[PDB]
This record gives sequence, C-alpha cells and structure tokens, in this order.
Amino acid sequence: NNIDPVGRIQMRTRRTLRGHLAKIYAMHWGTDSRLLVSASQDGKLIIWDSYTTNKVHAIPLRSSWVMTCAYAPSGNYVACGGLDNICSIYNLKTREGNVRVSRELAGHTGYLSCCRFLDDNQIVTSSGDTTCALWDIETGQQTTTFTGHTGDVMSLSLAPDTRLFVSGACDASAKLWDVREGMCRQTFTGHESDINAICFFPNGNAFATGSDDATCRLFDLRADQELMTYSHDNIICGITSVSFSKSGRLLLAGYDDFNCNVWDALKADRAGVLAGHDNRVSCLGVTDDGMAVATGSWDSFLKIWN
Amino acid sequence: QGPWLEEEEEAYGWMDF
Amino acid sequence: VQLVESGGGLVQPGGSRKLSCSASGFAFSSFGMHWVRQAPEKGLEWVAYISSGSGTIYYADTVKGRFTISRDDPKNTLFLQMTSLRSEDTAMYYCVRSIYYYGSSPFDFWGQGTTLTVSSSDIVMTQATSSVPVTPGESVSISCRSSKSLLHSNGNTYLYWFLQRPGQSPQLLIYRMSNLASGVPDRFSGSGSGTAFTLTISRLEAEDVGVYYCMQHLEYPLTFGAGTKLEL
Amino acid sequence: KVSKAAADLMAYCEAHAKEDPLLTPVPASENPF
Amino acid sequence: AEDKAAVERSKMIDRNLRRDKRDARRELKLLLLGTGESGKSTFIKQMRIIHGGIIEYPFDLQSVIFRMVDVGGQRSERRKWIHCFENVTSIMFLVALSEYDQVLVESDNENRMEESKALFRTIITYPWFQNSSVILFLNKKDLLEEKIMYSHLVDYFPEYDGPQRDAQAAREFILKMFVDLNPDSDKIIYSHFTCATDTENIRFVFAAVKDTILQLNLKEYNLV
Amino acid sequence: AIRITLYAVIFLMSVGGNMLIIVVLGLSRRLRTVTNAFLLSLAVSDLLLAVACMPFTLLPNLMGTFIFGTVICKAVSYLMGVSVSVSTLSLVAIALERYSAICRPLQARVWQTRSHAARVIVATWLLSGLLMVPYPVYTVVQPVGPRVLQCVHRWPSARVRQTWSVLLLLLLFFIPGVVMAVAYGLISRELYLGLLAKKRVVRMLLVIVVLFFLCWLPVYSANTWRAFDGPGAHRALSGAPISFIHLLSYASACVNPLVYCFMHRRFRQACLETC
Repeated sequence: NNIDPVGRIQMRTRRTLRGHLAKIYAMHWGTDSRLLVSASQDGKLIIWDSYTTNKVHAIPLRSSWVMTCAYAPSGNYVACGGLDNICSIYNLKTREGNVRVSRELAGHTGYLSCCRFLDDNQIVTSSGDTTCALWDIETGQQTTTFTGHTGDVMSLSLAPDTRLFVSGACDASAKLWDVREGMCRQTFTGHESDINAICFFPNGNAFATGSDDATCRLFDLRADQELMTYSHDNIICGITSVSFSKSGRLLLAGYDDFNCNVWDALKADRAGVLAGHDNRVSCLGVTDDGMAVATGSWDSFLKIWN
Repeated sequence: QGPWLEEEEEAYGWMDF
Repeated sequence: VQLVESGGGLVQPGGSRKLSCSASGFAFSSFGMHWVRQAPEKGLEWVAYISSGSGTIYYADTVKGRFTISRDDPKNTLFLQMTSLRSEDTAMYYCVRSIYYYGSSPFDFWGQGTTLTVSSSDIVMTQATSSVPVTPGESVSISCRSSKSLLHSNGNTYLYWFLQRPGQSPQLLIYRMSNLASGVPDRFSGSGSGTAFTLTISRLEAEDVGVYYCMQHLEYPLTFGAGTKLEL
Repeated sequence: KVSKAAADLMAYCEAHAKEDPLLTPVPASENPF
Repeated sequence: AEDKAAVERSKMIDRNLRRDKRDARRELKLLLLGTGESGKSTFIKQMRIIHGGIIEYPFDLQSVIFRMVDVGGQRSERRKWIHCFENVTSIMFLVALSEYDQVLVESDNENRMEESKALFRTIITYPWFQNSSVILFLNKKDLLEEKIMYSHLVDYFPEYDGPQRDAQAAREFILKMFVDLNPDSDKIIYSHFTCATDTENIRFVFAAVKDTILQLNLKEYNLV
Repeated sequence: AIRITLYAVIFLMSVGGNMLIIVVLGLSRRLRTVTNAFLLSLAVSDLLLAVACMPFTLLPNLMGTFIFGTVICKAVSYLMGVSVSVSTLSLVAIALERYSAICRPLQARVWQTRSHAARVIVATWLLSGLLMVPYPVYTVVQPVGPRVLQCVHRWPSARVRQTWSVLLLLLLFFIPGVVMAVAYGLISRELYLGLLAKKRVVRMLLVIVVLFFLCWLPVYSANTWRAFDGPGAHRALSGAPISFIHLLSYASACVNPLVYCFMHRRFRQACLETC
C-alpha cells in the first residue's frame, strides 16, 4: 500500500518476570511506565516493577478465578474480578502499607471478564451476565447499567479521553456505550463468533477485537461500516489478547497458538513474532509512553519484550 | 591371549567395572 | 496509627539499655525501619537500618559492631540493645517507617521519639544557614549542598527533605526532590542541580516554622547536616 | 465513510511515529538493560 | 536498588505459596457441574454436615485436605469460563437419575427425552481430554414403585429393552442402563451409587481422585 | 572371536540409542518431568559408562596393554566408579519415584516436583563422588612381565579389601536390588488392588528387576570371589569369562534406556516427531 512497511521486527525479551504460580489470565499497565499488574488463578494479583525486574506488591485474592486486571491512572488502586461476581478494589498507596481491599462491588450475576478504571473513583466492569456496569467506589453501587446485549460480554476497553467506552459480547456484537447518557451509541454486529478481547485507539476512532477464527477485526466509529479484517490463513487458533501501539501503526495480538502475532495498521502483515511461551498468550499490553511490552501466558511466565 | 598372571600364585586382579 | 518508643532514663556512661520501638496500625512486616537520632542542640544523624523481614541490616560506619538490634515481627516490635554506652550519645531517638519500591514514599511516617541522656568515601551533606527569620507569606527558599552528584543512572535523585515542628516528629515533606509527601499541603516544592538542592516554601502559614532537614540516600551512610531552623 | 477515518489513521501515524520506541529503536544508554 | 531485599524474599513468599499449594495439591479444580433441580445443594450440605456464584468448600481432613468447587448457578456461556478449568482432575457431574420422565422447566413443558437428551449433549461437549475424569453421581433411590409405575418407561426410551412393571428389578436394570450410557469409554467414568441422605460420599470422591491420580501417574511416568 | 563383533553391535546400539535420549531430553517442549529428568541422569550415566568402560576394558583383555598413559587410567577408574554408582542409584531413584507415585500418591503429589528431581539427581552425583573418593587414588600401575600395563586396583589390607568388597556388594547391589524389588512389588499390588495393560506393566516390572539382578550379579560376585578365594580364583577367571561377566552388566547398560524409554509407547511416538 501507500504506507511504508515496518518490516520483520526482531523483538527480544529483555527481562523475564517469574513468580506467578499458575496460569496468568490478565495484565494491565500502570500509567507511570514501570508499574504493572498481572494476575494468576493461584489467587495472586501482582504489581510488578518493569525495568528492574521486581514485584512491587503481591496481593492475595479471595476470588481465585480472576479473569481481569485494572490499574488506576492515578496508581492508587487496582481492580480484580472473576467467577465470584464481585469487582474487588484494592488500595495500593495506603498508610497501612499492605494492599488491602477498599470495596467489594457485588451485584453482578455473571463472571467478570474485563474491568477498567474509568477515573480515580469511577470503575467500569464488563461481565458474563450479558450486562456491563459503571460503579462508584464510595457508594459501592452501579452508577449506571448497560443492559440489552444479546450475548455474554467478554471484554472491555478503557477510553483514553474518559468519555466513551466499547465492549464486545459472545453474540458477535461490539457495542459502544457512553458513560454519561448510558445508552448504546453504535453496534457492530458484522462478525461470526465471540469477541474474546478488545482494545481501543489512543485517538478513540477505532478498536480491534479478538476472535476465535484468527481475525483481528478493526471497526472504526465515524465510518459506520465493517469492512477491514485482519485474517491470517495459516493460523486457526483464536486471539486471546489485543493491545495497541501509541501511533496505532503496530498491533499487538496474543493468540491461542502460544505466540504473539504482531500486525500493522493497514496492510495487515505478520510484523513480529514473540515466541517465548509454552502455553497460549492470555494477556498483552504496552506502557503509555511505549518503552516496554508485557506478555503473560498460561505458563506462569511474564515477559517484557522491547 | 596373554593371561593376567605371569607368575606362580600371584592373584593379580582386574578393574571392577 | 501509633508508634511508641521506650528505653529512656538516666544511666552512667558505660552502661547497657534496651530501646523498644513498638508499632501499630500498619503492616509492619513489609516495612523497613530506620533509627535516626538527634542531638539536643545539633542536628539529626542516622544510626541504623533494617529491611522488611529482618534482612539487610545496615548501620552507620562509626557504630558498626557496637550496636545490635532485632525485630519481633509477630508482635511488631524493635529491640535495639544498647551496649557500651558513651557520653556522646545523649540523643532523642526516632523510629522511622519507610518502604522501597518505584513510586514509593520512604521516611513517610516517623516515631514519637524517646530520650537518652547520659551524664559525664563517606558522603557528607551541609546546610546553607543555621537560622533564617521569615515572617509568613514570603515564599522562603532553603538550600543545601552535598559532596556527590546525586543523579544516579536509574533516573532519580535520592534527596529527602523534612520538617521538625518543635516538640514532635520530623515529618517528611519532599522525597526524590520533586514529589510531594503524604499529609503535607500543596505549597512546598523542591528543585536543585545534581549536587546542590533547594526547597521553596510558598505562602507560609502557622506551624510550618520548625527546623528543616535534608538527606542524601544514594549510599548506605546517611548525613543530615546541622538543620536549617526557621524563625519569625 | 471508511476513507476519512483511514486518512485520520494515516495522519495520526505520520504525526506520532517518532515518539514510538517500538517503531524507532532506542539507544541502550538510557536504560542499562 | 534497596528494593531487591523486599522482592527476593517476596519470591520465597510466593514460594511459600508454592509450598502450601503443593501442601494442598491433593486439592485440585474439583469442578461440580449440574443442572437445575437436580438437588446439588442437598449433596453439598450432606458432605459438609457428615464431616463437620461459584462457592468453594474446604473439606479439610487428616487423610485428605479437600476443596470442592461449586459452579452451581452462574448463568452464562459455558465455553468461555471452561477455558479456566483445564487443570481439572475430575469434572464432577450430577445426572437427574431420580426424575426419569420429567419435562424441562422451560415454558414448553412437553419435551420427550429432551431433558435427558440435553443433559447428554452437555456430557458430549468436552474439548479437553488431558486430565478429564468424570466422577458420575447417582441420585436418590428412596421411592421407586410409584415413580416407575405411573409413567410407562419403554415408550420414551427408544433403545431400552428390559423388564418393566415390576417394583424392584426394573430399578436395577434402569440404573445399569443409565450408567451404561457412557459414550466415552477410552477414559474412565467413576460412577457411584448414593442416595440423597446416604453417607460416605467423601470416601467415594477420595477413592475416585486417588484412582485417577494413579491413572495419570501411570500415563506421565511412562509406566503405562 | 565373537567378543569383538558383539561388542561392536552393542557399541552402536548403546551409544546411538543413548544419543537419541540425550538429544530429546536436553530440549523440552513442556515434556520434562520427574522421570524424564531422572532418565536424563540415567542417560548421562550410561553414556559415560559406555564410552569409558566398553573399549578400555575390552582392549586390556585383547591387546594386554593400555596405549594411553597412567593418568588416563586414573580418570577411567573414576569414570568406572561414578558411572556404575550413578546408574544403580538412578535405577533406585526412578523405582522410588514410581513407588511414591502409586503408593501414597497424594503425598508424592505434595512432595515431588522438577526441583525435587534435580535436587535428588545432584544428591546422587555428589554422594557417589563423595563416598568413592579413594577409588581413583589406589589405581597406580604395576608393570608385569616384559611390557604389560595392568593398572590393577590395589588395597593393602585384606580386611580392608574384603570390607570394601562386601560394602560395595551390599550398598550398591543388595539394597538397590531389594528396594527395586519391593517397590515394584508394591506397584503391582496397588495396581491390582486399586483396579489388560496391568499384566503388561507387571511383566515390565518383573523383567526389569530380574534383568537387573541377572546382569549385575556376575560382576559383584566376581569382586567378592577375588575378595574371599584369592589365589586360584584369578587363574580360573581370566580372559574371556571376565569379558562376558562385564558384558552382562554392559548389556544392562544398553537395555536401560531401551526398557525405560524406547520400549514404552509414548516415548517412541514422541521420538517420532523429534526425528
């Protein structure tokens, strides 16, 4: 195409981060570029120091089936979820020093799939009870509820502008919801299977979805159409994690095939391969400035690729 | 071929393994 | 919430004591303990450090071997055993709580302080002025100097400012020369070069007229200087 | 329309390609690795 | 910097949790699976009382520290959270043994075999065979003659060829037929016979998990 | 005679077959286990045993002289002792890991892992090195006749000689044999009590124990035969019987990766993808 190729990028793990005892499901990066959160099914939500290869905190979870991680933009709180229906908010920066639970957000009737810290005191959670919900920390109740999906919602993407979020469901619908008015702005039903993972543009104009048919489909807001799809014929394994670059040129996609197939914005070529994991790549993220790339898989191994 | 013993009742052994 | 110290009294030089820093209201197991002590007229000077969980025990270079200390983690207590007590150790001992990670706030909360009155290579920091009279509402700048360029390759300066209100603990104000501490208002601001440092106190109010203190933290020994007193 | 969102994508990639450490490799002086 | 001493010993804290999770590695993901009105909670409280949302039950004992994972309720798509449970030593499952002839709780209420056929379809959809060893549990056997008697069994069941209209023997043949509808015979389905109030359920699950640990130890120690 | 031909065939079989074990067990596509690591220890022990003993024992019987120097024979004697000790202790250790894997399986699931496997492997290596320290320092060469380089192992006291002989017979053969036998007997007992392929497993266990006993009986009985009878015993047992007595243990060394890895179905199928 018109855009210049990025080429075959040889990407190496600078630092390997070991200490999770079981399969890692989700990770989230902190906004100050050295802090991340990542969680396993042992019952550990771990705050990791990136550049110097350390655990900042080790948070035991009463919910041992956690599927989500959220890290606050301020850096004071983290959010875990899971099969026990409750979004548990833990305070990192306390006088107490231990990372202790502040509020247990109960009320959901399904497994919590992806939560994201909307603000310092506002949390948006996607769940397996077909509904999404924005909650307030101090009240402990749903500020607003996002019903009306047909299938179970599996992923959630934080808006950088903190105004309009998008979530994807099992019934092949990617619905955008506005936080304030609470109603669905746009529906993307042009898909054949579940939305395993979702990630959203730094501008906010586009978002790519993870599927089970090796299609990293992008949908864009103002275009109102569903035409571009990132499909690799050789791969049949599904996309478990989706993450974006700062420029939006480079797409980070972790797969069921224990590899990270990394793509480009327009021409959609295999740009980079991050084959260093025994089991499927379950979670993948970048720092806000973009020095580090974190890949967690089910083999209890978390790797920084630079 | 050549025996390990080259004398009368010397009892020269061999390597154990 | 509360840190209590004990072990004071009047002992002749050459005796033995047991200082005891009992702490409560925080997870003491994941915290590192410092033992800053203060001369009754000269400024603070550091004594000892223990990491979280009784690991890397540190000491000041002149009292290496003469002081011993343990920590009772299930009961959250510090046992500073005092051996061969000299006449130059008349001091107000403090029990300092710190934690070390990225984005942390070490030296954040301080102990109340117990007294100890007996009868009768190394980086050194220095102050600017021993006493400065300032009426409130003038945005006073207080500066300090050192003997090393505290611009270590990890990308941050290991400089910690302080303030001691007269009578109680010297609470933290500025850590890493640019980050505001917890419990202090949004009026202090730190700056400085690699070696020289400064601190701007804008729109002074009541009770922030105690003696100020500065700290290098790049190496294991810790030096304070005489401490800049602020007057009216 | 797909074309206007696509052109917005081209403009944003061309504007912010320089700051990206993934697209432009960084020297090892800033981080000891 | 000085963060090292905080973190390396935090390593062994997780290694303590590596030790304790190995100290409780007799626990695994004992995934109870079931349908509505099969009386799952009755057996759950039975196992709690005799040795005295997903809910985890600690059955700690000197012989075996034990923890049972109740996935009762949780109305959602099975496929997405069944990825979480690959490490299951046993997919514990309850079959509606007692209600031979009932219709589904959905509004139609006229289904012939489709309740049991739907349960069989949930049995079939198994995407992982690495460590799956279904522990089948039979339901109560308190009342037989009226329940067998009021509705004719043979017309509902297409392949059933057995004695009928007798109180005692037909119970045995219908139980043997239900435990003989095991489609996957390469693995071992460890069926047990227990009533709703019958005891010793913990011994049955303990023997079944010991037997499947023996089979996996035969497989991965090259002792097959 | 037939010695050079059968030693050539067992050379190609043992060295080649153990080389496949080495190359597939060195790499791990999440295939390494407790028994896979312990079979890696068995493979390195058996490979060292083959490359050190097979030619440097056959040639002294045939040629009558070592071409190489005395320090070579000292290193060869250390390799003899450490390879024999690690091979038998690896057999005991694999038997004990299987014993705990079937008898009290919950306790083994608590207490066996990869780090435990490597720890015990290093334990057998270090204990085999530490107990057998005086073995390579009493193997100085006495030349006999015009030009024969014997490099015989000498212990000065007859009591020390017979004590070390009976201690080697007990701690490196007898306790390994009885522990292997009782462990695999308990494997068979719980295999039939808990529950076709069980007869195949019982036949495998029985042939492993009887093969170990049959192959390692002649070398230890020959060492005690020198220890007790002394003169006259060396005259009757010389040349070809020594070669065949060592060859039985050599056949044990070659069949151990065969019966433990190659004859089992899963490892053969896994080796099919690696090739």
